[PDB]
Amino acid sequence: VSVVGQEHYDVATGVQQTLQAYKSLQDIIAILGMDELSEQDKLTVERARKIQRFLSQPFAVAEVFTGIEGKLVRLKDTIASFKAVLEGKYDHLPENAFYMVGGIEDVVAKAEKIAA
Amino acid sequence: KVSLVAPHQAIFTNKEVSQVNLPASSGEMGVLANHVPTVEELAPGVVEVIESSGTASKYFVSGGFASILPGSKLSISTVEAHPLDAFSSENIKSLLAEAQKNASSADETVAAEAAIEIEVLEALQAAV
Amino acid sequence: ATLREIETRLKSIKNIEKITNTMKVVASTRMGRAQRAMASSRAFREGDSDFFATAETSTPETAEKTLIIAVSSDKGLCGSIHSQIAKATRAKLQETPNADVVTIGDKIKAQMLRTHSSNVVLSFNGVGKEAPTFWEASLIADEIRKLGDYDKIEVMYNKFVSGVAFEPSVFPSFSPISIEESPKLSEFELEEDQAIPTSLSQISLTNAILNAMAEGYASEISARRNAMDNASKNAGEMINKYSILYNRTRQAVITNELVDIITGASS
Amino acid sequence: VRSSAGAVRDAGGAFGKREQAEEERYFRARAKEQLAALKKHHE
Amino acid sequence: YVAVGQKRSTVAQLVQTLEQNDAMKYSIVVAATASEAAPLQYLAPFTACAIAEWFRDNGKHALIVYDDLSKQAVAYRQLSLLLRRPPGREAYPGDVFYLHSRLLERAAKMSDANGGGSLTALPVIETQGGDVSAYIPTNVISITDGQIFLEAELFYKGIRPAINVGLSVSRVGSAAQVKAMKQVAGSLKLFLAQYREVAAFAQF
Amino acid sequence: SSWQKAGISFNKYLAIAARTVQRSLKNDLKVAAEKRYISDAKVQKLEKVSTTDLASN
Repeated sequence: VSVVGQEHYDVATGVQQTLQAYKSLQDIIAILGMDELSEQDKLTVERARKIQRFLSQPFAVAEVFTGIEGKLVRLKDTIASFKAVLEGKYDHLPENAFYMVGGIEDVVAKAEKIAA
Repeated sequence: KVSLVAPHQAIFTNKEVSQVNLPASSGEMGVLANHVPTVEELAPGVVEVIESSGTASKYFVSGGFASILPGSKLSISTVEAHPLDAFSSENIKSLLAEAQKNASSADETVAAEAAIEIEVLEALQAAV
Repeated sequence: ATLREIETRLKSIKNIEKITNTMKVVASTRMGRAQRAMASSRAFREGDSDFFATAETSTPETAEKTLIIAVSSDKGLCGSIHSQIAKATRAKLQETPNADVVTIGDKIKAQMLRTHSSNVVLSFNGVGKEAPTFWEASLIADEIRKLGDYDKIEVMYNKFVSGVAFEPSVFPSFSPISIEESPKLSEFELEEDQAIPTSLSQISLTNAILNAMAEGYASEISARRNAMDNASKNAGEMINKYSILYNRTRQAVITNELVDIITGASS
Repeated sequence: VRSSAGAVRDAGGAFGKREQAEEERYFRARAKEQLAALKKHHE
Repeated sequence: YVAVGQKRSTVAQLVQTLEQNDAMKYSIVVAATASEAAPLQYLAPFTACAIAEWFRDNGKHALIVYDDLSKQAVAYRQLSLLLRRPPGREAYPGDVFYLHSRLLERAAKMSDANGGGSLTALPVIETQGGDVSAYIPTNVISITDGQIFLEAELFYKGIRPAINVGLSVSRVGSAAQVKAMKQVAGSLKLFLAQYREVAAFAQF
Repeated sequence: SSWQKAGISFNKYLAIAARTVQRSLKNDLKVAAEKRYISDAKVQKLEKVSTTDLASN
């Protein structure tokens, strides 16, 4: 928090806590299903799946292997997109709308063009 | 209101019925609305339950104990309860022919078990 | 604590972790099929035995001690399955130690013989392998060495209250003399000429034994999955500690072997 | 490590001694039933 | 074939089997038994690579088989210990990693401007007891572009030969293979990897 | 029938009628049904911790 600021330290600790809880709960989801959980555990498991694919953006030199364009997200755009998904502003979006995308503007354009 | 629960699955379970006719030990009794208390043994017959109109489901019960509670509740506890369309006519003749030849042919409980199997197979084959 | 001793201990601990992880995954698939048999046995126990609740059937005075039946399994590796079943039967036998015990497993008969060996009157082996059915419960009820000449007949088993833990419950079984002496037993139209009092106690013995065996098998399978997960987790911590000791021993063996060749070549 | 083919009996610890005692106890019980059946069916 | 470190009976049996199947007319045999000096066995890898490099520099292909890589490292350390030199790890000289990397880097595929030839290097690393992370085993696996592991447990079960699919891999991938065989090997790689992780459920 | 004269009670009479009705039905509909009429359990009466001969019918 003394090198990146108080805003960047809170977004990094929230994303690391949600990814660590979803990885340790993978052994219990395969033996008890996905509907045998509480209300807080069901909402955190849905947001952890979209957060793992949102950080994987397509590079500019890897356009011949995936087919998507290269996205170069800055430091200010990456911190604002991760804070809005953890607060509940993008809870109604799909899990495939954040894959192969970068920034908060790319997730809104890919979700509205997937259905219609 | 029926409670026809077997030892492997549930048929009636919830109270959503009207009339039910099950073969008991004495005669072919039939429960209506507010049935009286009667806990008689069920024989190997057909247990049909009329669902309001003509949507009756004929279930060939293997025999049990038809319990009638005082609060207009019928608990038909049977071992096996299958429909009439789940039986074959060719396979039913093989079991009845083998039980008739094995009756009064040996000793111990071999001849006594063949007499009960021949009577239950003849009643199910006549109701097709 | 050499290189050969650390490699044999690390390889043997790795094989035990793979066998414990594969047994836990196989126990989860068997728990799904056993859940349908346990749920179906609970609905039959509330419909077939519904006449005893409306008639208020209870026992009274003791008639030549009583009779106990401990339902369990014959295999181990299930945690505290045999310890909880033996502790529940030993607490109820303090006020009546003259009653007989009918063990239905090798695990329940081994713990009961070290405390009350004279109380064991029947022993049944081979029931904990496959799942319980109506054929196994009807054969043990007819050959219980006069089971209808007792006042109280208890069935000690393990009831699965949840999908992780369990508790040892008990269910009483009335005889033919106690079924006809109830309060509201004459409310229903029953045939007094045929077998009505004796047929109610004989049919209730096979139904209570099948429901207790189905609940005990599901509780033992659920407890075995928790013990297999704890054994696989404990094997992973021991393999991590052995890997740190093997890495330090490998670096020390290379330094000790190089120091011996450098000392002899410089002299 | 790798090559875990029979690493339990090759160690010689608690798991190695229990595996040899379990196999010897099961083979001793089966030999008594096979020897008794062969004596009664010798003719 | 560069037989280094083998006995006299092993070199005569391998040359007689290749002549009966019409395979010794276009195959070089570098005899280097262990009964000679340490200078002849250590220089067997450099002498065999120089004779096989004439075909790759003209327009043909070659394939060197250094059997074995473990015997060549013992011959180089014996001559260095007698020449009053300092040793290192596992009683080896300072240029232990450079002695095997210099002879393996010469077998490469040339371009079209050099002739279009290539040379294959098949060095056999004789391990101790299945430990692939040793002293001479780790140096040869890091310099080569792939390694074929062979376990002694899979050879006694029925797998001929014992080739572990989970331990052996190629750095070239599907770029140096036929197009007809690459269509069937793509679906077989995913089925073989999934069956190995779930092989413990075969007992139940 | 006359099951009161023998050693057949209500548990043995109900199991014999359910097994005969399942075998006389459809042969193709016998999935997950043959295990309910076949068991490998044994019974051995103990005395004093010795026991007698093990029986399994």
